[PDB]
Order: sequence, then structure tokens, then C-alpha cells
Amino acid sequence: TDSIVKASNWRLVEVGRVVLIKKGQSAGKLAAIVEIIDQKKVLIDGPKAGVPRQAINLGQVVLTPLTFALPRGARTATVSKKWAAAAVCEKWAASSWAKKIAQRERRAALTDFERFQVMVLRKQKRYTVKKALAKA
Amino acid sequence: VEPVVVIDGKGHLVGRLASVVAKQLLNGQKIVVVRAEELNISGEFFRNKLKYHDFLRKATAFNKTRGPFHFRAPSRIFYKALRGMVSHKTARGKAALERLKVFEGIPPPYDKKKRVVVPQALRVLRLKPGRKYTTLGKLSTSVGWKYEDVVAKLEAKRKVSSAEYYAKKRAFTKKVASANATAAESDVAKQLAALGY
Amino acid sequence: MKYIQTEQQIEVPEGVTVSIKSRIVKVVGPRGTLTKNLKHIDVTFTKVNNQLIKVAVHNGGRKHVAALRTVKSLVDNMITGVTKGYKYKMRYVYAHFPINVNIVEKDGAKFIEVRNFLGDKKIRNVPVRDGVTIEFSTNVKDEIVLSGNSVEDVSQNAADLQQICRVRNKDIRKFLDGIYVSHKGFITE
Amino acid sequence: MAHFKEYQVIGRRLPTESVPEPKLFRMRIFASNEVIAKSRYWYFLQKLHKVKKASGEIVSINQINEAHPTKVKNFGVWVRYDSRSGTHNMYKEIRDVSRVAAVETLYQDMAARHRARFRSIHILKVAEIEKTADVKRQYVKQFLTKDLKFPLPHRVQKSTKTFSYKRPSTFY
Amino acid sequence: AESHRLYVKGKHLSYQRSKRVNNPNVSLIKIEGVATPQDAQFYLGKRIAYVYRASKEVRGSKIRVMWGKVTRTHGNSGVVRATFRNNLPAKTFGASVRIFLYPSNI
RNA sequence: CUUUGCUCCACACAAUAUAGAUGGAUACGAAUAAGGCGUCCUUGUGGCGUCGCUGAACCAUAGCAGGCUAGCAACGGUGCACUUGGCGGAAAGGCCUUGGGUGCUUGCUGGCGAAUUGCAAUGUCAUUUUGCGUGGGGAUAAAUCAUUUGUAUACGACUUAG
RNA sequence: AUUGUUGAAAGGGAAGGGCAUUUGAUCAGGCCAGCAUCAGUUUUGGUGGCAGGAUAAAUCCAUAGGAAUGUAGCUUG
Ligand SMILES: [Mg+2]
Ligand SMILES: [Mg+2]
Ligand SMILES: [Mg+2]
Repeated sequence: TDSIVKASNWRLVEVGRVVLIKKGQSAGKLAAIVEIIDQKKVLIDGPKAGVPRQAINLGQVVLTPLTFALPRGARTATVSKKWAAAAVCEKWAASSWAKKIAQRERRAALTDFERFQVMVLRKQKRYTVKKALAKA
Repeated sequence: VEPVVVIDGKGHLVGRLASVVAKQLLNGQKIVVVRAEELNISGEFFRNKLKYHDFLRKATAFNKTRGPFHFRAPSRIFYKALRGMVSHKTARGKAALERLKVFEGIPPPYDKKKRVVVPQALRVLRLKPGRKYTTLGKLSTSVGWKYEDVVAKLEAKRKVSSAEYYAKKRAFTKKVASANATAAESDVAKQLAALGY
Repeated sequence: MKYIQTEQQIEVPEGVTVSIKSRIVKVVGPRGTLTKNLKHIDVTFTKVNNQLIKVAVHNGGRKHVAALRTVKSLVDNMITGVTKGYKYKMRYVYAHFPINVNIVEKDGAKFIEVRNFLGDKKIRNVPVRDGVTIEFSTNVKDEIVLSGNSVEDVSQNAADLQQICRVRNKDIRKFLDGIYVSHKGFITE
Repeated sequence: MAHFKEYQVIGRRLPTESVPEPKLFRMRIFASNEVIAKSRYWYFLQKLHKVKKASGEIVSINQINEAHPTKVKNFGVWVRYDSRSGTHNMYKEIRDVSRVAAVETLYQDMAARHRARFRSIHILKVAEIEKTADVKRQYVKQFLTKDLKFPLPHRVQKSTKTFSYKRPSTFY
Repeated sequence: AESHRLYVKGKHLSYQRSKRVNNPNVSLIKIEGVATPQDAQFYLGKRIAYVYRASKEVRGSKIRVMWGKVTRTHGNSGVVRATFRNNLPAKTFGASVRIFLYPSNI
């Protein structure tokens, strides 16, 4: 009938690939790939976030699933125009990945009183959840 | 953090795992290693067999019972690697090695306990893909270990029991994750989401 | 130099159906089914359409990229075997002593038995690998014909037979006796 | 050496009474600081001209920054170096955003592939290859194809802790 | 609650030393959760106790204590140096110590 | 079968001394050029969706080291002892389950207590091992020497018999 | 020297010794700490103002010219 090979559905280093910088002074910010230098280096640019145009080792970055249309070697203003058109910031903020990053940041920020309030609320949510597991 | 750590030896590199275990014990952490028969060594099988034969050649000439002793079982090959990375002739070193146990397969009581891995020693994260490697059970059998088949029979049985356990927990995890989803869109759940929970 | 991308194409013909998952290839055609574990190579298979599979290496050295065309051939031969099949012909060669070949059973096993090789009283036995089919051609004198889906099984079984009849302690330029492969080919042509 | 800068260094023989305004010679020198740049300047001048630091003077040393430090360029680089046996010329090609980045790579390469230390190497010329047709090396050419994409298979995330409670995935 | 702990857990790893000479006047302590010297800076000056048990009751207890303080960081991995009023005994390499949260600067 | 010896259990009371408790060792297997989870159906090397980018988790967690009391709402959670049935021999000595009992409940709302350890001092809460005394059960031998044998033997040892 | 008895203690192919502390035993004549404000020496952070250079180079803006790993449009297939 039909053949059925799988895939392996990799994120590609390509012009327009959005990346989350992991190491350095821009760490945590997004940036687009603008040109490919070699197997390990790429030129990135993150005008919105304030990541300066720069050559960077792919080891310092994590490829995200987001890509947007961008000409090879686009200058910063062009990157900035196409980025906001493509709605890259909002697409990122909707991801489970971004939400986890945010959650981790939120929990880290909690006051000792807020931690106390959290315990009291979890005790409450637990009461009702465990009541529902008894029925079903 | 845990009062005993149970490392699943499978898929780890002998030396890199040995080096981490040795340091943990010297720092006063009890460790158990299981599935020592599934441990790897970089280098093709033949090379590693040749190295083991070089080791077998070594013996006290005037009386072979005076050592060195050539243990063949996977667990004891791992123990040899470890013993070499600890000052095992001192009282501190003897104490450190009392904090360690190594087993082929996963005997009781450790069969019903969580098993961790050591990423700095995982073969799949360490070796360049394409590089050849030995599995320690095969090596041990070739140099005279006798219980490869018994361990394999016992491990097949344990995995049947374990798959049944998992099937049940995976079912109970649905009921929970379902009941947690109905709890969302309550006032309490929305309040918790504000505070990062 | 690491090549960014090398790629081979595998042409799937009408009757045959290639399944691939974690590098375990199953081919299924008219003549039957073959499988092949390729977990010993880092390649990526991809379906273009129902008639074309691509196989690619990314960022590969000279030795890695050499493997890729091997992978193409091994999968192509699986497909040939399960449509056209494989058929190796072997002739017997002898000055004086007629080599005497026939199939036997040793506990429902199957064995190519070779008697009288250079007048030897030893009886030579060669297992018939599973999925290989032996037959003695009538039109041609002193010809055995091995055949099967798997070229690796067929070809090895012929080599098993060629090699059992090696001549010892004699000058093999003179003593040319043996059972040699005369023709590699397909069943349907 | 280190992370390289590029310097213009300009020197001359000291004025005599006979020759009150000697000819100025300029070099571009890659070096990690000015002190080394001046030393290299004399090292090379003395191979070319009858002059030496004692009988000469540096008139200027100026760092030369890259004109377009975030344009990707293909550089040709001509090199002379000493092997253990002899002395060889070599052309290599390097793709980078600056001459200074190209030279860092060149030096690292010659060390890796030919075991040539800094002392053993002379950079004869470094030049941006203006057109893609003129790139002569397959290892550069392959990065100049249209709509180049590629995956990074087999990702290894470095762990902070010694133990991990799940087998890791190498997916990307 | 179940927990009553107002200290961070640590382990006595070693005396300060070169390859072949130790200095018992300084101990090295690994504090749980501290992976860098930057993080270890928080614990500088905090009091440490090694608590241990004895057979003979003295001044109405069978528990004894050796007090010290964290003095500075050690290496790149969040180990700290510490000094005790009397030096820690070498038998305790691998033993647990308690890093208190006083004197406080929060 | 008499210094009431031996043993087990419960309970005190002593000593003992710790390679080092201080909320929880929180269980699939397999792959990694691939997987997990959910879902659907022609049940497949299936379709669809979703997750990862570390446990920075999850669970637990408020009360004289956690007191004494009054209600509300649920009929849930949890401890202890006791029962029901089952499964576990790799070192099983544990996992699960029935039923009722008895506490506790911070799911929610009240009342009373806490001081002077004096501005910190581990400020004592764990875990072994053994003895000793009470009460309750339970059990009622051997080995060695000496003698003896010669399948044994320098002597011990060995092998026999009484 | 060497020995007996008693008492105490340790003992996986010597024993003995140095530095340090734990434990036990023993013993003579203020003892042990905490915080604040300083001083001497030093270590590790946060943050402010200035100077230079191609009075950084860039980005950015304006403008002239260009091409290709040739965008739109167009023409064929
Ligand atoms: Mg043997
Ligand atoms: Mg001859
Ligand atoms: Mg001061």
C-alpha cells in the first residue's frame, strides 16, 4: 500500500531561524539568524530585544521552533521590520517553553509571605481534587 | 540529597562513571550501582578483550594466589576501576568503599526504587557518534564470567513485572491529571497561577 | 572537510512497500519480505513520495559519507530481491574425479553434500541457509543453482560451497578442481 | 599570541644631515598589542631593508578597525611558514566577519593541521574575495549555495547536577 | 511542621592542602545548593557547627559541638574555606556540618 | 529438672557508641540520525495533537518539636492497631488489597494558652549494641578429653566403636 | 638491661616519629563567647563622573553607483 518512512523533524540553522541566546550578556533574549558563516558560527541580530548584530558560536544559542521570512544578510533595520510583521515576540510568548521560563522566574521572585500563601492555596486545591478522585 | 543513590549503570562509560562514583563516596554519599552488565567502554570489543588479556598475564610469579586477582564479573570490573580512584589502603578509603554496592541486574530491594543516571558519563552524550564501543557483559563473558544467561533470564522477568507496575501508574496518572484539569478555572487555581503555581 | 549534506535516492517500484523506523528497514514485495537493521550507521531516511526514498548524511567526514552509498545499495538490493529475486549459478570443475553433489536431510535441516572431491573419502556438508533454494540444472552438465530473495544469504551460501572444496597440499594452478560461481543474476529477466 | 588587533605601523631610518627626510615605510601587522606590533615591524623591515630598531624610528602606530564588522566576507590568505624540513607557501580561504577574526582562525588552523607555531608563520596578504566565482576551496564554496539550511543532529545539553532523574534526549 | 531546620547542610571534605602536605588549620566545606563562588559569597562569615555525640554526659548533655565560621570561597565550584575554634578532626571527612543563617545581612 | 539455667514477646531501667537522620531513595522498557504523553481507528514500523530546551520538578509543608477547646462544610485525606484476599525466591523479608474500629485533620470560621532559655550558644527530639529487673509465652541437647578403630597418621588432624 | 603478676590500652605483612584535632584518662593556676563603633592588612561585589582613538569602527539617516547565491514584473517550457 503506502511506504511509511518516519522523519526526524529537526530545527534547521537557516536565515530567519529565531534563537534563544543561552550564554553571555544577551542571555535569555531572542535573535534571528541573518547569515551562516560556517558549521559552528552564525551571524545573529536581535534588534527588538537589544541583542547587537554579531557573529556567535551556535553552542552559545538554542534554535527555537520559530522561523520567519528574512533575506540573507538583511541589515538590522530590515530584521526589525520583518520581525514585528511576523509577530515573533508574541508567537514566542504563547509557547509552553516561554511560559516555563516565565514560571521559573515568577517562583524565584516570591516573597516568604507569598510562599506561605501558596502553601495555603495548594492545601485548598488538594482538598477538592482528592475529593473528585474518590468519586470517579 | 537522597540518603542512597541508585545509579542504573546501563549506557554509561566505565571510567567516567567510576570517577564520579569515587568522588561521591569520598564525600560520604552512599551509592548503589545496578545493571553493571550493561555498562560500556569506548573502543571496539577486540581492543578491550586484548587489554583484559594483558591484565590476565600479570600474576605473582612464585605463587599465583598472591594476586593480582582477575575478577571477571561486570560488577567487579567496575569495582576495580573504582578501587583505583580511591585511596583504598587507608581507613578513609576503606570507609568510602563500604558506602558502595555494585550489582549485575537489579536485585531486590532496588528493583522497586528510582534509578538515576549520571549525564557526565552517559555514552550517548559523550562519544562522538560512529565511534565503536564495548558492552561490559559481552566482555565479561569472553573472559570467563558464567552468569550472563541467568542475569538475562532474571532481567526479562523483572521487566515483565515492571511494565505491569508502569501500566497501572500510567492509568492512575490519567485520573489525577484529569482531576487537576477540572480544578483549573477555579478561583484557587487562578490565584495559584498568579504566584507561579 | 565535513560535507554539509550528501544524499542518495532509492527508487521504489510499483509493487513494493518500504517501511523504515529507527533504521530498521522492512521491504515487502511480490516475492516476499526482507528486513535489515541499519542502527550501526547515522543516516536519515526521508520519503519524497510513494516512489522515492532519500537517504542523507549531515556534516559527515569522508568515511561517514562512504557508508551512505553503501546504505543505498543495501536497501536497493533488498528491493531487487523482493521483485526480481537473485539466482547464482555454479559449475563443477574436475580433471578426473566426478564431483558428486546432492541435497540431504540431517534432522530436517537440509545440507548440500559433496562426495568424491578429488577422490576424497571425506563427505563434505554445507548447510542450506533459510530462504535459499537449491536446484540442479538439466540442460547444463554439473551445474547447481542457488536462488532466493536475499542476495546476502544466496551469495554467502554459494561461497560456503565454493570454499568447502579448496584443494590442500597441491599446486592449485594445476589442480583446478572445485565448485565455482559462474553467473550472478536474477530469477526473472 | 592572543585575540588579534590589526595595526598600521609606520617607520623610517633616522634622519641624517645628508638625508634629512628619509622614506616612510608602512606595514599592516596582526598582533595582540602595540608592543608586539612594533617588534614585528622591525622583524620584517630588517628582512627587507638595511635598517634596525637602533638606527630607525617608529613614526606612527594606529589600530585599524574593520570597515563593516558585521558583513560576512570570504577572505583569501597567503601564508609562508617553516615546516620541520623546509619552507612553504600556502593559500587558504577563511569565511568571517573581520580580518582580525580571519587571522585568529588562520593561526589556529596552521597550528592544528601543520603544527606551525606563530614564530614559524608569515602572513603575506589577506584580502576579501569580492566575487563568489573566485572562491577556490570546496570547504568555503559549500557555504555559498542558495537557501542553505542544515540541522544540528545529536544535541548534548550540559548538566549542572551530577545526577539526572530521566535519560536525556539528544533531539533538536 | 515536619521540618524545623534553620541551617543549610554541608559536608566537611578536606583540610586545605597541596598534593602531599595538609594544613589542618583550614577546612573545606561543600554547602548544598552552592555551585559557584558568586553564590558562595552569601555564606561568607556565617557560623558553622559540627555537632557530634559522645557516651559520657558533660554539663547535662551527650551532644557536643565544634563552632567555626566560613572565611572565603575556594575554587570555581562553590566550595568554601572555614576555620574552627579548634580544628575539625580528620575522621570527619565526609561528615555533615550545619551552616547557620547568622550573622545575617538579609 | 537445683544456684531456676535457655529462648521469644511486651515494658521499664541502665549502660553502649555512631565513617555521621534532621520533610520524602519519588520504581516502565527501549531508542538517541530519536522518543514520552494524550487521542482516533483500517491495531500498525498507523493517523492526529502535544511535551522537552533538565529535579529551578513533583509530593509534602501552618498548630506548646506543634497545647486545651467550640462550630461550619464535606464523607474526602491521613496515622495507629486489627482484619480480608492476593502477589513477590536475584539478596523474596516487601508490594498491593478487603472490611470495620479508633485518633487526627490547616477544606472553612471562633475562643483560650505560650513570657524570665532574660540579645545567640546542638540547646538535647535520631539510631545501634548489650546488660539488668518485672509480666506473659515456649523448648527440655550436645561437643570435647579419656577409652577404641586403621580405610588415617610425624604430632595435631582424619575415619570408626562404646 | 631483662623478668613475673595486676591494671589500663592498641593490634588485616614490623614498631617507633612530626604537625593537627576527636575520644578516654589525668592535672595546675579568672575562663569562653556575641554585637557595635574604629584602626592596620587584605579579599569580593554594586554603582557614579571623566579622557583617548578614524575625536573608536559600526548600527542608523541621506545620497551616488553597482551587481548576484537575481526580489517583483515579464517571456517561454
Ligand atoms: Mg577459572
Ligand atoms: Mg606437494
Ligand atoms: Mg577595615
